[PDB]
Amino acid sequence: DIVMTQAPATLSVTPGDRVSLSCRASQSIADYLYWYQQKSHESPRLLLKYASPSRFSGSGSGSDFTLTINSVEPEDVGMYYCQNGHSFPRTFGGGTKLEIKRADAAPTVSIFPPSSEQLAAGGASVVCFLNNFYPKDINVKWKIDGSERQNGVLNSWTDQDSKDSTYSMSSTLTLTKDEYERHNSYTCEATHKTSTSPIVKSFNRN
Amino acid sequence: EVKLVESGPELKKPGETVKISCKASGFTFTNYGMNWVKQAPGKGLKWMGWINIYTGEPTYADDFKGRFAFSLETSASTAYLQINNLKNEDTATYFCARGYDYEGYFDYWGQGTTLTVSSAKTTPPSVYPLAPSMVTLGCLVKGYFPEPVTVTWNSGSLSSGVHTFPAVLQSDLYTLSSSVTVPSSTWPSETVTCNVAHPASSTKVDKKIVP
Amino acid sequence: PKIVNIGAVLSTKKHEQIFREAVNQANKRHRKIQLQATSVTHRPNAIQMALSVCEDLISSQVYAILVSHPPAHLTPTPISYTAGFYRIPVIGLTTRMSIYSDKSIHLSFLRTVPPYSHQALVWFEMMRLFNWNHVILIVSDDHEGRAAQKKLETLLEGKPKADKVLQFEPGTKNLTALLLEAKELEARVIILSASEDDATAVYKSAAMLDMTGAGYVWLVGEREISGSALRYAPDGIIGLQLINGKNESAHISDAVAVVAQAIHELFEMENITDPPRGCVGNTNIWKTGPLFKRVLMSSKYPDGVTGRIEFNEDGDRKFAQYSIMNLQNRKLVQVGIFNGSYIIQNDRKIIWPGGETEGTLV
Amino acid sequence: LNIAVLLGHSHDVTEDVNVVALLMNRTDPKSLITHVCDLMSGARIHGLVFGDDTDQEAVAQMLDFISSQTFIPILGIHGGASMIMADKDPTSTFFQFGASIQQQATVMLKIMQDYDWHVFSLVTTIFPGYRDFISFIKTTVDNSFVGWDMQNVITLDTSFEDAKTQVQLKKIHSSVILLYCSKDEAVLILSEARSLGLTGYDFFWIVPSLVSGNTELIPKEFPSGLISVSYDDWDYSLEARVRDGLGILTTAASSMLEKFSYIPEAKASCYGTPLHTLHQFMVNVTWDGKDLSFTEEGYQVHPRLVVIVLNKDREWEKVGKWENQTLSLRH
Ligand SMILES: *[C@@H]1O[C@H](CO)[C@@H](O)[C@H](O)[C@H]1NC(C)=O
Ligand SMILES: *[C@@H]1O[C@H](CO)[C@@H](O)[C@H](O)[C@H]1NC(C)=O
Ligand SMILES: [Zn+2]
Repeated sequence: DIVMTQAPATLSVTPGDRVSLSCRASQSIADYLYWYQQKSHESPRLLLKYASPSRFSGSGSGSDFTLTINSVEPEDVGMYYCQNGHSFPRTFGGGTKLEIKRADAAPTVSIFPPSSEQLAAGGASVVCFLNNFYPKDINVKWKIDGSERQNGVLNSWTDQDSKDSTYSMSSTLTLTKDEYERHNSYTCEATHKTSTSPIVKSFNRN
Repeated sequence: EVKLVESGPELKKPGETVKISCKASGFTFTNYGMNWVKQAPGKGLKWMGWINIYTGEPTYADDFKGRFAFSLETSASTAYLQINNLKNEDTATYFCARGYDYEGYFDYWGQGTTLTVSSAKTTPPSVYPLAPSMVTLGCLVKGYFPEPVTVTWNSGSLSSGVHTFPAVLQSDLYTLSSSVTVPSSTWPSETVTCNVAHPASSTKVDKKIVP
Repeated sequence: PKIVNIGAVLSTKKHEQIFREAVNQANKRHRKIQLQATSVTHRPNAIQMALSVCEDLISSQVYAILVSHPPAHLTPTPISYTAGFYRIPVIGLTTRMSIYSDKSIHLSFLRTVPPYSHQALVWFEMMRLFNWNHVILIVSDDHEGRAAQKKLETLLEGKPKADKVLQFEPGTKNLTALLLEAKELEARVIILSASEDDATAVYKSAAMLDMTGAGYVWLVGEREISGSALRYAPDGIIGLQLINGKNESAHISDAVAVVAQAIHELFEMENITDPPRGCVGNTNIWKTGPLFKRVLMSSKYPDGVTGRIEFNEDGDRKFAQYSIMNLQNRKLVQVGIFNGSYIIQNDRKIIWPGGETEGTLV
Repeated sequence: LNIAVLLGHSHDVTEDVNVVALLMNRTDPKSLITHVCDLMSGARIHGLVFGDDTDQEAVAQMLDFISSQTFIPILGIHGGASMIMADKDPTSTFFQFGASIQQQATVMLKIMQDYDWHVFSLVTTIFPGYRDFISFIKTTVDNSFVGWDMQNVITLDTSFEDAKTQVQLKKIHSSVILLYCSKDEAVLILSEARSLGLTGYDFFWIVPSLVSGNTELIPKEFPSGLISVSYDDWDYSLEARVRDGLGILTTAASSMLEKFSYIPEAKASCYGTPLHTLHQFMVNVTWDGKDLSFTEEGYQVHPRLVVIVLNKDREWEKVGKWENQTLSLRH
């Protein structure tokens, strides 16, 4: 069985640069080397046919191949697999995630107290949205009455947007109805590259 | 106008049998091959096999040799994928891709069929609306199983500025949230509707957002 | 750099790989226009082949389509009708049937191989080499025999009192009355043009009237010295073998060499439209179709693998080189090649039917 | 028994025997194959009567190909399906309601004879059929008496530069001109002849049905006073054409009821032979007044030939008729 190995698995290009993603093979597979682009929530799309949009080009030919993008666009964010179509069983590469550079954008923080429909049904969850920011590195800390809390916090992240090229994140603070009414102040602070002071968004249930 | 539409997501207990459909359109069915690709949630692409369409000659891989079977129905232009004796490792998304010239590249893929293989009770989701120049609202979908859930804003009217976040597993119960950023001149002057649909429970819930 | 797609219908996947490499080396030979290779293999039935031309080849805007044969002889027809609907040039690589030289049916068809009828060009040259001025032409009464008769008589009148013609319906086994009329016409040199099955019937009846012996010279083509016809062929017969006529890789890399040259010649002209993008919803022809066909037929490629490549008014290949085979002792022996304009003398002995010897003298 | 009818939107048409009527304006190779194959599977059709609204001659090429693969008798009734060019494949059952090139030239010669148009020039391209057209009217003039002085034929090439077509076109020195080429080539030849002052009323251009084609689509490059012999006679209504086509098939079906004792069932499917077909009993059919018999080549024996002239109002005017008693009846 042929093992496809493409390195690196992560690249960060600038809008307008020239990207070159390499794909290596253990055995010689002639030109039967296809390319696929899998975006954020879609199925993979066939890019090139037999190692050869008008911005994607293919070169290389036996064991060493390459996928070139002469001008990267913000819609090029996604995964890129190279498939062996020369011998059975058909095998794919490890993939290479293509992130893109951008201008630093401050996140838009918005905290939401537990809803009445949930408090009237037991349990309380405090959600905190941090949307449209760059870069993706960001720290979020929950504080209840000035005390930092890490227990019972669920975080999820979005992939880089194909049009905005920014990232978004939601942080939910799950407690019990007894523990929620036990306190008063609930803050959702965050420190990012675009912040001289930690961005804080809070609410008082009183 | 070439399209490959697969069947909906499935939920099955370990040891059952699933049958996934894949209907074609826009091209002569018997001139191509039909491949099947499996993809685990975090993992990447794994090729399961391929079945010739003109001659119903399947070609399974070594890993997928035993329990997987490729069916065909040329009269309705549809290929099938049947899996017997399900394990916990069969939980993945299964694509059907058209084989160009029977054994060539995969030039057209389906939307994918998400398969969940576990032994847990399926629970309908709970929806709680989040209320606070630009105003951002929220919608919380809090305990549910299995994974496939579709959340839309205003039945598709609000499609710009929607951030639906991936769910988190929490003892056989998923939970996600969705945000919608709207101008201050479109709320509360305009109505905002959160649509939540769960195909496994066959349930749909709509919760509005009032100050 | 704009994309110019070239279509192909080939036999196996290995031949498609050679097609992509031929296009690949064509881009190395000079820049502003990049060629791309699009190809499929043959389909089970002609309907599915015709639909595959629309869905897989025309849908990718191919300027031309190369067509070769499937493994194990009128298979180019579905490609000819479908792509000829839009006046897309179809280049045949293997087929040699004379029906593809009729532009009333296959207007947009070319060939890197000559039809079976153009073997009369070599027959005419030997009539000049040996100063033969009276020959007997026995052809079958089909589309293949008519063309060999017309091509030969055209070369003679262009300096039909130099040749007599006798025809027979294909599939006939009783050629007794036919050859008897040939013997009664002071026959010496007989030129036969029939299929491998029909030639076998002529050879069997030839041994009945003792026309296999020492008083006759048999001049044939390629089908009449292949298979069962070769088993019953009279000793000392002289047939032809098309050099490289069966390779399919030589004719792939040569057709691409000609198409690449003609594409660059095309884009040196003004007012050029792109080929149709798919069949559905398109009923008008490719506006540049007729022009590009005229550019292809006017193309001259002398550095070809199969020799000089030029096309006649019907798209059939010119300057094709043949092998003059002479059956002696149940084995075909090449006594010379058809250079393409002349007959190059090979220092081997021609053994006439009967046992005596001569050579391709002077 | 079960017959299908496919037509276009032209001539304003809206709808034992089991007729299946449909109308679509897509006539590409894939659309032609799809319609007939989807008609064959889902409806055991024993015959097809087709017509379209285009001048694409290759539609008749596709219908002949489909008829030899599906074993379905197809009758070209109107448009490119009725344009005669390629000979019908012997293993097919595709016939068209049109005339051959030799049948039109006899009418073209009859026009010139009755108006004493003895002196004429010949202008053809390398388009297929030109050597047939030259050879027929040359032997008919050389031995039989319809032309007296025929200038040497002028060969053209519309694909070449205008300067090439212009230099060759000025060699004409006759009042009557026989112009044989495609309708696409005729738009270019007659637009350039106008620049040379060769399309005035002191000249008479006579063109076969390959140039006129549809009596419904008239290009502006056609000069006023263009004389042509066509078989899309607008008085031969499209309603009557399908009645003649159905009559040929139903007669061929009843005539195939006894020689064989059955009607060939439609093929299973185009996508993955008969002992008797309706090939015979169909080339020799008389219906109503005239006989609709065909030839082995595909075209009609007694076609609805007609002589038309292009009025100054960009319209065709019927000023002749040949279908009666093998004679030309001018008005
Ligand atoms: C020519 O053809 C023969 C058989 O047809 C093949 O074995 C040979 O490799 C070919 N030579 C080439 C392509 O140079
Ligand atoms: C054929 O012979 C002539 C002269 O003998 C020569 O000019 C020509 O090059 C030869 N053909 C080839 C293909 O070499
Ligand atoms: Zn009409």
